[PDB]
Amino acid sequence: SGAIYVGNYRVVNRHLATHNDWANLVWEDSSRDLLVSSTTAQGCDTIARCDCQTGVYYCSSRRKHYPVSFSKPSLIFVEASEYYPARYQSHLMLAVGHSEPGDCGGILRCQHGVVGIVSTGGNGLVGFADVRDLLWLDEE
Ligand SMILES: NC(=O)[C@H]1CCCN(C(=O)C2(c3ccoc3)CCC2)C1
Ligand SMILES: [Zn+2]
Repeated sequence: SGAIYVGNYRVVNRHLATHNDWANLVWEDSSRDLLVSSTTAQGCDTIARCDCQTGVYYCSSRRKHYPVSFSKPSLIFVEASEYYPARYQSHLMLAVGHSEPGDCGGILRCQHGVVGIVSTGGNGLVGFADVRDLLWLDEE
């Protein structure tokens, strides 16, 4: 579990969004596993605006932050799960690391701020849904 809190926005994994998130919806994209809902109070996370490919992520199943190298956001095939059929997930970045059911939502950060959140796992890999292209998160 986990979310990004920037301005009056809450960014979560679309497959983990609560009934309250859907009742206060701003934007969602199934192909990216992302959902953004509105908030009353202002958040303090800063979104990275960069092309960094090294950062640190939080892994809840190990209670540990890991430094990782990660690939550029791409269209990657993700196996069928209880949340989605087998499909290409877009804006996804992979790293060699630990990720198991329960780790989605963990923040990936670089020197510039928040890069994205854990969205995939298994096979000794971790996938992160990129949020650096969502420039609108910084305004309105
Ligand atoms: N974005 C998606 O389509 C994911 C939805 C949740 C499940 N997904 C995973 O990759 C798995 C996982 C491992 C660790 O966290 C999650 C489930 C076994 C691998 C796929
Ligand atoms: Zn960066």
